[PDB]
Amino acid sequence: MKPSEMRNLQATDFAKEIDARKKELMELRFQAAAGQLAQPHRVRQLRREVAQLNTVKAELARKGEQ
RNA sequence: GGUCAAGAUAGUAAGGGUCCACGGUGGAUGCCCUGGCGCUGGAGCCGAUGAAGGACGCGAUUACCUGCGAAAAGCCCCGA
Ligand SMILES: [Mg+2]
Ligand SMILES: [Mg+2]
Ligand SMILES: [Mg+2]
Repeated sequence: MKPSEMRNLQATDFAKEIDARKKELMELRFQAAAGQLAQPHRVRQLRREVAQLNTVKAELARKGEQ
């Protein structure tokens, strides 16, 4: 999900979570410019997930520092 | 009526002229507003927490614009 699946997980996972999200994003690219990339959405969605992840580790790391 | 004689005037337009009909060119005029212009009133500073203003980037296809900043036409929270 968007709220309930990120803040339950710890950041040492986030680093390599980011990492794998990237990796798939990259292979996706290679596909795209190789053709055909029949599911363009998946790209932007992975973007969305990434932005989520970082927003999360950020707000969190700074709210645990209270 | 044919010949000859004397004398007179017609029509053709290569082209042009005036008018008429019919288009072409051009974009005046009328209408319209998606843009202005002034007056009244309101509001009036930004920035070392990086300003105004940019450069390069972010798109399934992206040259211009717009939005954005490698979390990149967007990301989290609340409210309509
Ligand atoms: Mg002639
Ligand atoms: Mg631009
Ligand atoms: Mg909302």
